[PDB]
Amino acid sequence: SSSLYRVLRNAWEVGPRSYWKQLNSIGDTKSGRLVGTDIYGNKFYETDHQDEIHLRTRYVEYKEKDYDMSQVEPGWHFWLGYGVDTAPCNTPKEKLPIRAYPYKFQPNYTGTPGAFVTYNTLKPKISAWEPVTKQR
Amino acid sequence: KSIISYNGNTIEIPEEYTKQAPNRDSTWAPAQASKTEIYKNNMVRFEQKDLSKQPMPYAGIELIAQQPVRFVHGNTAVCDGANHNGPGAQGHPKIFINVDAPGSHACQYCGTRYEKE
Amino acid sequence: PSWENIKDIRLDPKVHVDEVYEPIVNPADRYLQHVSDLHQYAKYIMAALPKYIQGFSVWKDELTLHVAPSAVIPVTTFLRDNTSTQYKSIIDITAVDYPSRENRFEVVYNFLSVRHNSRIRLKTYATEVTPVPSITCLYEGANWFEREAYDMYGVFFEGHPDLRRIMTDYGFEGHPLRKDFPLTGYTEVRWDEEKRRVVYEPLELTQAFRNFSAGSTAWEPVGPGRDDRPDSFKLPTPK
Amino acid sequence: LPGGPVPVFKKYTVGSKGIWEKLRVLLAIAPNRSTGNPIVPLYRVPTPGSRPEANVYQDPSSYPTNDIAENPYWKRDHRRAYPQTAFFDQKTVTGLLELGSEATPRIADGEAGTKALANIANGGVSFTQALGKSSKDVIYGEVLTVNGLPPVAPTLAPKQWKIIEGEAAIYPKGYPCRTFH
Amino acid sequence: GEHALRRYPSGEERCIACKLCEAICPALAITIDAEERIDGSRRTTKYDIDMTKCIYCGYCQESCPVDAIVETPNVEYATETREELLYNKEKLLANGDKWELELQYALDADAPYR
Amino acid sequence: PSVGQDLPPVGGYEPVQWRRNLPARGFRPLVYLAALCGICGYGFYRALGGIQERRELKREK
Amino acid sequence: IRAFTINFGPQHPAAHGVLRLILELSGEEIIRSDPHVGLLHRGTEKLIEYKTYMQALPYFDRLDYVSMMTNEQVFSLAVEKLLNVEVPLRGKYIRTMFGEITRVLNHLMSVCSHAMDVGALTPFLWGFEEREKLMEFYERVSGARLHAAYVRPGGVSQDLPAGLLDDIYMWATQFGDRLDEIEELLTDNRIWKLRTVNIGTVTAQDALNLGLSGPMLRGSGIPFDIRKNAPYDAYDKVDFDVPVGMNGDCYDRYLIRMAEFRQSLRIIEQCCNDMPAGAVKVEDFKINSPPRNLMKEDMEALIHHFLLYTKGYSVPPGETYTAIEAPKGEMGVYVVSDGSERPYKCKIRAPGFAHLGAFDHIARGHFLPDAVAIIGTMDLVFGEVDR
Amino acid sequence: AIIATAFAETVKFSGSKQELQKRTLALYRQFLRGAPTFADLYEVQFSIPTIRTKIRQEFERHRFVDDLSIQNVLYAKGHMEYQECINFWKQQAQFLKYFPEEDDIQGRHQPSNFVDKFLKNRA
Amino acid sequence: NSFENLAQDVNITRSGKTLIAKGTGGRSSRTGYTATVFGANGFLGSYLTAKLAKHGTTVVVPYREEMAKRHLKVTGDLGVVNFLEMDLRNLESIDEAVRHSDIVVNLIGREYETKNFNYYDVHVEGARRIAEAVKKHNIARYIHVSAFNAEIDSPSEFNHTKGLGEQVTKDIVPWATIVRPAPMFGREDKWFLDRMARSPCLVSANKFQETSNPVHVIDVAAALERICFDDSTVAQTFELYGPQKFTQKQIIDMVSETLRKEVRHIELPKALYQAYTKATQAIWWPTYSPDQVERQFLSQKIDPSAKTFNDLDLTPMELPDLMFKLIRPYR
Ligand SMILES: NC(=O)C1=CN([C@@H]2O[C@H](COP(=O)(O)OP(=O)(O)OC[C@H]3O[C@@H](n4cnc5c(N)ncnc54)[C@H](OP(=O)(O)O)[C@@H]3O)[C@@H](O)[C@H]2O)C=CC1
Ligand code: SF4
Ligand code: SF4
Ligand SMILES: [Zn+2]
Repeated sequence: SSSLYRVLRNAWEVGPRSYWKQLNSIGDTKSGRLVGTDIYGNKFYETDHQDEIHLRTRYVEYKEKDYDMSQVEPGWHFWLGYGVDTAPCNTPKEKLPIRAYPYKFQPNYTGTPGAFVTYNTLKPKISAWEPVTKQR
Repeated sequence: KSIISYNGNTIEIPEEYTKQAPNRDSTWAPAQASKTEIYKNNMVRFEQKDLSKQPMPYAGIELIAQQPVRFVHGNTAVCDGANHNGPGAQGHPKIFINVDAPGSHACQYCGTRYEKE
Repeated sequence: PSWENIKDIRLDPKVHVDEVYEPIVNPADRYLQHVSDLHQYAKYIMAALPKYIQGFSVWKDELTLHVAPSAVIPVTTFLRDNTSTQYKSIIDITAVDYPSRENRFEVVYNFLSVRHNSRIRLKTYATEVTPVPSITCLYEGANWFEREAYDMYGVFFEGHPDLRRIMTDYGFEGHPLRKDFPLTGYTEVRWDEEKRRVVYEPLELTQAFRNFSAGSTAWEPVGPGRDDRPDSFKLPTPK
Repeated sequence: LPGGPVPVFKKYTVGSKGIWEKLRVLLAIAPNRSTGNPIVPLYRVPTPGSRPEANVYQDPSSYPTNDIAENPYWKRDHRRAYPQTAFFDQKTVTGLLELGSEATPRIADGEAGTKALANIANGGVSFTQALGKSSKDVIYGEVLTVNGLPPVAPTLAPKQWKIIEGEAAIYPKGYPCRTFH
Repeated sequence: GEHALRRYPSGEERCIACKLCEAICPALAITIDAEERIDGSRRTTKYDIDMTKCIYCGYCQESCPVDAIVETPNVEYATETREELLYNKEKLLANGDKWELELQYALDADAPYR
Repeated sequence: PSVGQDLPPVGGYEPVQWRRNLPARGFRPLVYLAALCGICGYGFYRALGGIQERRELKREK
Repeated sequence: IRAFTINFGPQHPAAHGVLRLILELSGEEIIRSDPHVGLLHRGTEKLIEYKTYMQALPYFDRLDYVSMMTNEQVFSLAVEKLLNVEVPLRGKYIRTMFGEITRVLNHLMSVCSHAMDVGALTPFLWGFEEREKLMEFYERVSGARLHAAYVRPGGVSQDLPAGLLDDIYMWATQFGDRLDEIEELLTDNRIWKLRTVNIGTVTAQDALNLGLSGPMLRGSGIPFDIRKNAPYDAYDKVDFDVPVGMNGDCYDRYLIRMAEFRQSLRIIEQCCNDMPAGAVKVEDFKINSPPRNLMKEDMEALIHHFLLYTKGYSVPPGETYTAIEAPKGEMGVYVVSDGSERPYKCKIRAPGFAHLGAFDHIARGHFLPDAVAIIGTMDLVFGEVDR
Repeated sequence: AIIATAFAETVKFSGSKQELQKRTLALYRQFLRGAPTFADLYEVQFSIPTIRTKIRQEFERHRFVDDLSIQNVLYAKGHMEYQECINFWKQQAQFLKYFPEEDDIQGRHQPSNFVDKFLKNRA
Repeated sequence: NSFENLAQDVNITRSGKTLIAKGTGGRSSRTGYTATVFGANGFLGSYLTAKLAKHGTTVVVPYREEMAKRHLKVTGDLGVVNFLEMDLRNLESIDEAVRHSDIVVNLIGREYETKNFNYYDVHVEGARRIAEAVKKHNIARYIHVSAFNAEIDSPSEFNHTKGLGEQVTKDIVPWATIVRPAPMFGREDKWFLDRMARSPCLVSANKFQETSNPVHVIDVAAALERICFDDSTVAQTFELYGPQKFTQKQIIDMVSETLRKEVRHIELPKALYQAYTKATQAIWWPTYSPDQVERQFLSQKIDPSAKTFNDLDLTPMELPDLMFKLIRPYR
């Protein structure tokens, strides 16, 4: 629910410094258990507590003040929108897609000068002719 | 690095971005259009913009060349590329490869080269 | 006795058959007894009004009637007024062109006998020049429908108040559902800055439109197909 | 009455506690009302990305369809067995009148029966001429019914109507809508 | 939501230009040119989605035999220019690099029901 | 064949509630009227006696 | 000489629609009206002649964008009647109960949006919430939300998840409370009953002459419904009462919509108990795709998988008019097959088209706030009417 | 929808060329009478006799059609455009379709000879 | 949709770059000219790059503020208009903004001093700073604009510095093409009609008799674009004057006869006039300038040795023909 008792007891469980951060971050008091963190660095949680509405269970605590969505890792981003039971820290490595190259994680850079730019991948259709004269 | 911007003026990007790939500098298609052509085409909408946060998507021709060439006991090989963990139908469809000629033979979907031995 | 003690459904025995035995059937048999019924009605209609019916046809219990252009109103009265034949209700009308033939457009009507739970379809024909009359004298909602298929084709409805275009640009010229008329049309829209208004400039695309019906087999790969004609109403052989 | 009010412990809803439940039973319009929240460890668990039922799932199929040995395709074909669009001229109905029917033909002399066919197939007679030519039994057999009645506009499956009225109705009286079925 | 091109294990582009994705994108958002590369196998030269008109039919996913383009369930990619919205091959391979985890997770629940 | 797809329970589900769940709550309307007149008349008994009290206070001033 | 005639809405008069609508007011009384529709008119019919039936299917969930699934259904029905194929049993029930949860969605949007247009704010949120619960149920079956790439002209796109058929029952038990709850402040409701008691009377024979259908024609008193008159999709095999109104008012047209929730929930009760097993698509691989399990294994499945996605499936020539009972009304479709794989022509009969066409026969004499209660119970979503 | 709008007429097909001519003459009088209303309503930049010299030359475009019934469809289209302009139904953006040539003098190098066509390969 | 922009199709530019205008000239087409317009958010610049992007020349737009830059996107297709930020101060941004520009113009002129820019800053110094890089990059068809009455002489520090900027443009990259337009009038002009549309005071000196011939702004923009592309414009001073010389009393009476209102008149002399305009500089929204005082005693000094509209086959319109349109919504 949203009663005074619940917000009071969860604030008393978490701790007032993290509470004072969280109230400036979200409007709610939420007490999870650190299921896992991000390669970008984003602490996630999951709520046991019985007085929760549907799909209020799992949530992010970000890192940056200038947060948004799509700053999360994909294999987490599934679980944040509740795709899986098993968060990727607890999945077997058989379900890990094996890759032959390192990973970089560009989140999004819209408006930032790191924005994506487009171009046609291929050259022009018809190549010209280079001028090669012939002294007769 | 410094390439002519159709006027004698040179544009100067670092050698980390005169690249087809982080894995390969050279082109691999007849109409590949190397980046030296591309910045030569439209640097107009590339100024005041970052050079780092574009894709550079780790091109495949280097990654396929260092996979071990497998061996087949009999004559006709089979390729799927399918995992044995994933509960479904993935990979490329079940085509077969004759390996008789001297040299390996890439499965024309997955690019894995097989050899008769 | 409380919501903590409610059972789940996700663990239980469910029904589990090894292999369902679904019989095969052509989905036309269920029509057939009615379809052979319907013909007896349809022939009756031609015997009823032989001045105005060029023909009837039916294909999988959709009864289709064949009316000359100057012939619409005397049929539609009879389709409305008879106790045995009361359709009472326009459903949709539109046109279909066939520019291969001389009379270009053909105008199709749909009705719905809500008493007797039946449908009927009425086809006439009209060249773009010549009209078809309006059934807005009887059917009241049809004046809206006739307002529609005017603009899409140019096919008229003589005897009709409020005949004017609808569901297109007001200053539009031509007709959209016409096989000579191109897909993107002629004029596109952009906001000119200097006139402080939008202007209608002729068409320029970024990407040219690409149909893919150029890859097409000439003969329609569907076969001839059997009939469902009633044994009463096909021609008896001699001897 | 088979779908009437059921009490709220079979409704799959977040419910209440137990002194507040004892409160809200005294304070509600009906006690058997769900607050709308589904139960969290029941509704949408396990997530559809991780379903153990989804691990083994080959194909749904039926026995005359998946039978490899017995059927060919052309027996179970359906696209090339469509009915033909039966078209009827004005003229072929005159053929149906005088030449007769495959049920009851009116034509002997199969050589000259073609000649009697063909002028009508070329337009020797007219339809109203055939109507005057058609006998009373002809008209009452193959145009009208056997009582000489016009055929009712025929329907696919006629659905007779009940009117449910009493306590099984979805509204009692006073409310204007009835619930026929 | 938005698109990506998968890759093989040991990293190969997985898209052949069967052009089915060009053939049945009912808004014609797909545009492909493709050439035989150095080794002789077919690969795509330019693969391009017009994401102005990607209508989220998802038919383009169901049209790949080799399962190269998929539907990444990201929706949070809102751009500020139309120029940013023309996904060429490089952006889609970058998305296939990025979302590779979740696309494995999704096909581990959908590849039966495909 | 058919395996792994979802099916109903072999026992089936419970029957749901689809009727008008409308209890005619409260009291008889005459009880509301009689309680109204009771609350009124008790208020008038408190009012007019206090008014006459105030009038005697006015005399005293 | 004429009234000081107004433009009703450029942008946001009636929610979910661009209702440009000429009114001639003489006492705040409409002597005549003239709605100009065309503001959404994308010209979709000119497009659908250039695409294959395979591709032509998500034109139609764009049409009537509050009840996508009946449009999907009616085009699949027109093509299955045209192709002479038969969807299997499992397919019939799954299409049936999706076409009824879409009915629940449609009336849940329409009644609450009409209550907001009148001014009742609370169902306008209490209903859209349960609509979000149903967005979830579109989401597990098919693609994203609000535009389902679903029922194919061969039948069904694909099977359910492993547990939707369970989960929807957990929803269906509590929809009854959440429906009677919004019923409790609009049905008796002397404000609503005042505003809607005889407003816009629609007599019987004039309802037929205006070509109207669905809840409006059934509100006028005529017992007509395609689910029971000309049945299909095991609506025969599922017991289902139908409500029929008494007056020609908007109040019957309200009360019938309230009733159809109670009816379409009983649909789900008789569907989730008796969902059979069997093939969810059509049996053959010649009008829809083979499953992706065996096309990587069989040579025959590839060529079907390729031709259905380059050419598509070939249709016998002919023409059909299949009309079914959308929750707006009788929605029809008239397709004319070339015999090619593009439809040579395809008209829609959007249901609200004649509803808009029958406006100023009903709206004469009434008031201008009374000219709003008439709007959203003939349900002009305007995705339908022009196209 | 028993009743029409203000100026809309039941469409009816004149049997003679003269009756068509009578209707067209009355129609041009209707345009010419309503022309000062248009410059007020559509708020146009320019003057009323420019409207009038367009309305004249548009009928000059179709003075030389032989057929009765092709002039009949032509008259019906003209009456509908009258019906649009007499109300607010067209807007001034759509109203200014009829003057492309007036609002902007064309621009430099309007191609006239073969050469100006050729140097931009006929535009 | 035709190229009424160009003379031809194929154009090599002066610097030797090949430009082929493919397609048929509309919005979707491409012409090939990479253009750069400094200060394009200004009132001349919007009408300028509107016609410049109407035929699909790629317009590089340097901006200063992020809000006013937005309403110039609509006149270009994808890749046609582009944006990049810069200050007049930072030379690297000037250097960057003109790297691939075929052609380039600078309508930078500010009628008042800020607390960070004077006339000597933004007319003679910054123009030097930018056309230096133009000389560094061999950019073809450089166009500079100065105002009318652009002298070397004192009495308007604005006009004192405009001719200084002219001499600097003649000095470095010396073939630069200089244009001096007349006073300008358009829909919401800067200080010439909208100031005359509404005014609680309407006070200025001279007893309203300074003389000029104002030009409609779209005629200036069409004139500029017809300059932009041909030959026979290089290193030539351009007087661009309207068809007939006016006086301020004539102008204001022509305004007020269509307004049918009493436009106020105060016309007080210079002494009390100056000190009121002195105090307006501390206010962030722009007010009438204390150096706009001086130009009221000045008039249109036309150079006879320049090239008119009729050089490039154009006839601009007359202000009496336009007076009903432009101050119509104040009726
Ligand atoms: N009738 C007239 O007004 C006359 C004017 N001219 C000249 O024509 C040109 C354009 O005319 P007009 O539209 O009226 O004037 P503008 O409004 O265009 O003048 C300001 C423009 O130049 C920019 N500008 C000024 N200073 C700077 C600076 N330090 N940094 C960046 N940008 C600056 C402005 O930037 P921002 O967009 O951020 O505001 C704005 O774009 C001007 O140069 C003017 O001097 C010549 C003859 C007649
Ligand atoms: S989902 Fe996207 S890629 Fe697929 S057909 Fe639609 S627009 Fe094309
Ligand atoms: S993603 Fe699939 S449809 Fe698209 S080009 Fe690759 S194989 Fe073809
Ligand atoms: Zn392979």
